[PDB]
Amino acid sequence: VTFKYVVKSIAYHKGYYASFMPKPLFGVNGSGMHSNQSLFKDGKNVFYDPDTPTKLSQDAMYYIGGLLKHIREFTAVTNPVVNSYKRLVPGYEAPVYISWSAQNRSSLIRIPATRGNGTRIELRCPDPACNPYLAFALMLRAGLEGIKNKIDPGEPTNVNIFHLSDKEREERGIRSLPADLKEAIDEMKGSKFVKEALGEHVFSHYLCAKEMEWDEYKAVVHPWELSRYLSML
Amino acid sequence: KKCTTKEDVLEAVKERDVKFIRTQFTDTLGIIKSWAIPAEQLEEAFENGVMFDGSSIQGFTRIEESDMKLALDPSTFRILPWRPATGAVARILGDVYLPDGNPFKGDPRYVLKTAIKEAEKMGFSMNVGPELEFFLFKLDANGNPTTELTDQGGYFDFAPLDRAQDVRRDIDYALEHMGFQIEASHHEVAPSQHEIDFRFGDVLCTADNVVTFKYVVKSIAYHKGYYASFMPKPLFGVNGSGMHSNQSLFKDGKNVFYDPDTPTKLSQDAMYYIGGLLKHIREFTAVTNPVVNSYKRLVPGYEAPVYISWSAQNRSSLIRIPATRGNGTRIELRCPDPACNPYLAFALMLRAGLEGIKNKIDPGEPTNVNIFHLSDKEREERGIRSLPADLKEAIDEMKGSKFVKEALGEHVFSHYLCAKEMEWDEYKAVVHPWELSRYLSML
Amino acid sequence: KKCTTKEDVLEAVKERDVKFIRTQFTDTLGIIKSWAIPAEQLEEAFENGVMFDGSSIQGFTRIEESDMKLALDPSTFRILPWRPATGAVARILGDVYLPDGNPFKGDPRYVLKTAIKEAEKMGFSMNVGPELEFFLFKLDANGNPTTELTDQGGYFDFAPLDRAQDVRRDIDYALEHMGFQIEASHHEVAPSQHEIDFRFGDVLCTADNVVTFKYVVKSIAYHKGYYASFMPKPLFGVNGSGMHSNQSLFKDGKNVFYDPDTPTKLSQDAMYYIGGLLKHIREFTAVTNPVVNSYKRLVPGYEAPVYISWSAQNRSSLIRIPATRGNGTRIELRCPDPACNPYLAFALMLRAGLEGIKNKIDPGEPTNVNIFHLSDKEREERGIRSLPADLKEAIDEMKGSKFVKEALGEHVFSHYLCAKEMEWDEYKAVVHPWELSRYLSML
Ligand SMILES: [Mg+2]
Ligand SMILES: [Mg+2]
Repeated sequence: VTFKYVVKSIAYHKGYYASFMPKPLFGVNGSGMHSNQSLFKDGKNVFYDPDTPTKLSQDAMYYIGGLLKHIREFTAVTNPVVNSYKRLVPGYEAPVYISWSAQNRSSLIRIPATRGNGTRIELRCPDPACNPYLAFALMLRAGLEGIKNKIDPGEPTNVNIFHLSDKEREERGIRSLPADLKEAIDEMKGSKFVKEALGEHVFSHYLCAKEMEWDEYKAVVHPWELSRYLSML
Repeated sequence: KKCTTKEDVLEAVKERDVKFIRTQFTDTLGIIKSWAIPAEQLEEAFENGVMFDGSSIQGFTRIEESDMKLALDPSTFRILPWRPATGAVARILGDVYLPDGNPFKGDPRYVLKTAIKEAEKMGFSMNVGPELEFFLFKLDANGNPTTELTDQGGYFDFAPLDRAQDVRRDIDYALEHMGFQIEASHHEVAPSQHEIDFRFGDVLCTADNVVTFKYVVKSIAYHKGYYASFMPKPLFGVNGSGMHSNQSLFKDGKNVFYDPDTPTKLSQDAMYYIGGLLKHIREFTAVTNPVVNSYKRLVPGYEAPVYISWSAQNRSSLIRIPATRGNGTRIELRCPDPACNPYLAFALMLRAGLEGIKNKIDPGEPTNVNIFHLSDKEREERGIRSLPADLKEAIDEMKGSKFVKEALGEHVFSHYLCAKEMEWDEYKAVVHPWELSRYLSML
Repeated sequence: KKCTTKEDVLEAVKERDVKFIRTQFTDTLGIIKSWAIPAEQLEEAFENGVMFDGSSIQGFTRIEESDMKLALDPSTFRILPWRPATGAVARILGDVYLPDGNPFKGDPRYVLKTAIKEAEKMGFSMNVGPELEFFLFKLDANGNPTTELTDQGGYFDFAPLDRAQDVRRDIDYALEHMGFQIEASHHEVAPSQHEIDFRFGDVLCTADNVVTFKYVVKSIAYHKGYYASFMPKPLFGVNGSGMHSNQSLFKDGKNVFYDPDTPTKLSQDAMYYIGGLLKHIREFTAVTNPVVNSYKRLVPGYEAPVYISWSAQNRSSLIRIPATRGNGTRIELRCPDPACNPYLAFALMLRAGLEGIKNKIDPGEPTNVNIFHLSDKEREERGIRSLPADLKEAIDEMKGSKFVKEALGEHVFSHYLCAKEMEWDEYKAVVHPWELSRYLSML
């Protein structure tokens, strides 16, 4: 939170402007906020396991399993503005499919090759417009639920998902993130886990604010429509 | 002084109050890549190295992120020649290692190191002194680069004399302040074109200096209001910018090329070395001339060579032997341009020359006449080959070259071709304004 | 009506009050050449012919004046479709003769006539109906041609509907007034692109009509405030303009391609005719695509074919056989563009086709799949060749083809190559603005 307004203030006094929009320009990569995370018990990392072929503990598998199960529900928190879903489109570094991998980078959850005390898990969905307090809290709560319930994360996806076909994705059972803000709200609105974690007061207030914001956006006539339709029709 | 140990590097940072350390490395295509490190992190970085996204090395054709570790080299530490009010700034180089500990074979620096090691097997070491040429244009009101000239001077002219003169002097002083030990600097044939010459040194050290030289000059021009460009041919009708490479092989501390007993004062090895270069120069021309614009410079009518020949007095030859003898004996190759990757270019030059020495390749009779003034029948009669006309032709030659793939390694070979192939395909489908001015009214 | 004799031509001139007569002929490179003659001189011209500078036929590579005599052909008389206040205007064609009386072999029209005689020796005659495509741009304030679109319509769209609609209708009416017998006219895929289909008629008459068609349309557009362009690719990212050619061979008044007893309703001769075209198409590609801009259109991803194949249902194939059968059986070649010379293009197409029939060349299996979707290994496995990538490559192919030299004659062959060679050399040394946008800042 401090970093955001410190950078913005410096740019003004030097004559420039720093922006945190998830996608300010079309045709170029967007701005994201990946979140490396690790869990420590008794002063030691719990993800690292020297006795496993992947050097990852059983808890780390469950932690990833919990994240994958619930990531669809609280996607609105990690991507809170309408512009956030212009970044989540196929063809860039942004992930739009729910998968985890070790060597692939297009996966939603990436495990860096670093091991030992530096073992970490990277989630690539959030963008800087998100609220760090809410995003991290849900990210922690989702992982713990997976550990508590021993959710199996399934097989990793080492292939390029974007190159696969829809039948292949259907055969492999690969889900996708919500396409737009309205779809995300519908998912997050029936999720009892999100409501329990965020509390009743924050849950209701967050939904109403986003709901009003989407309704205003859905009724605007963008200049792109005029260029394509004014002369044709 | 010269810093050799990490303790010396740390002492210098504390002494001169360096706040930021910038790594330095180049991708496959020759672009300079770097990132910043706070001064406090330096001590830990020396002990364990830095983890970074190494997919940037593979160019702009990267698909998947891959992690590998960079280990800093204290012997390459140096301080950039500008003093911000905050504090001093310094740069450093290093080696790239995969997580399993094996060195990454896709690093252009590693390619040159293997070539040096190959020469060491035969007991040779090479010294390179390159001649870099660049332009100095004006900036628009928005600070974007333009092609506005700064003076209409000529060859070796005492130009410029306006405030741009101070800008040129600042570049020379800054390079000297870094310890490059420049030999000479002068105006070039084209307007607003300048040339800077380097002293001989170890090829690895020279290659690093060339990379550092490029962004040092560019940074100075911006802060003075000008722009320095390294395009092989930014303007039509004037000479282009090239990077000639004077080179020599040293064995047992003495020059191999020099031979007092021969009439030309050149050793038998030098003849073989030239023969090896002539045989293979056509194959790796794409490396020395990587961009499309490089072949707008390789056209007849200027100092740029377009025919494969060597001479002692003629200048139009691709390979020229300067009249200097003794320890100064050298061989100058005039094909490369500043847009080339110095690591890849020098490595291929060394490997190609060594192969000629091993195989006793005869360079043939030198051409002491003007090849351009000759006719096609004469060139066919004399068997004078020509360099590839366009980037696509160069790629086709390079692609089937077994020797090039062996020298550069499989990973670099495949990645380099794909990046160039995509670049050419984009260019070939454009409708340039020259066509409109010629065909719109006619047809 | 139809004018046959010089007496009929003179009677028509007096009756309709034609004040000026314009000769019409084309040079080697396809430019339209003409000069004016007063109506009174017409009677003398028919008696003895007109002396004129014959060095204009050799293109812009002319060096020395040379005199040849043009003998007017009364059967080609026609009246231009505009009515100046002073009086009517008419055009006429004729043959070129050397002073000693021998016909001039450098005339593109004479090249086609020789090809017809060669076909007539086998008893065949050809009918050709081409499909010409062109753009319609706006003029600037100074009347110079530009490239602003007049509408954003699509394929077969009912566009334009503004005042440009009347201009489009005027072109159709003027051509009909000439007696062109237009088949159909419609909008094309690219914005402001239109296509006109000619009536399926005799090859010699068609070639003259195509030449007449070009300047008739251009003149109309100017007087209405617009500009008509025939560039093979005036805009990037949209379809180019091509001139597909449908041809058929007739013997004894019957089509020879149609065979009711075959599964494909195609005769054995038609298979050989296609086989001859496929074998030699690479050699004379420069004739069908004579300008540099032509090869910007020949890129994958559009309607233009870039692979040598023939098919019955596919469209990307170079040679397409329409589903029509019987007397209307025809073969469509999709490589040519409107910038080509109709006389040279048709003559080579005839000579190549006959050579296949004479030698019984097998056309091979048709390609019914999308070639662009296949891989390079598949194309290599299937043995699918590709058209020349750029004008320089086409010249190299066409410069060694002995068949092209034999068909076009020594004089036309040498002159055509030199003119194209000089044009390419000028283009290859230009620094296009696209290079500056990509390389000025990066390097
Ligand atoms: Mg020089
Ligand atoms: Mg069409």
